[PDB]
Amino acid sequence: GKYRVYIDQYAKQDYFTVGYKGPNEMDAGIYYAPYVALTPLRGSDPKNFQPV
Amino acid sequence: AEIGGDHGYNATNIAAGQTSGAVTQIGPAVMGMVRRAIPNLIAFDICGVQPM
Repeated sequence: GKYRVYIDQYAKQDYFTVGYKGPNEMDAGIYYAPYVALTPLRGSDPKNFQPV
Repeated sequence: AEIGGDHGYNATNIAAGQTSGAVTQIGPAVMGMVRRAIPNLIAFDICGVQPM
């Protein structure tokens, strides 16, 4: 009734980490602020012609 | 822009796979089969063909 447990796949030795969450997006400990998304960069080299 | 390569120029490598990069092949595509033909017969009208 209280905790949403998320399991870390790659745990090193052993631990459990309890955290808090709020109703807003400010109410947290860390912020992941997105910016410009994945960039489809392309090109080619005109001395071997193989793409990149 | 990636390493494929040649099946090492000897029939044993070209058998199934064993390339130089990482494209390891299934195997050469079969084409057909060739065999000797049946030699022809020199008549039999030059002798006797009397049955027994």
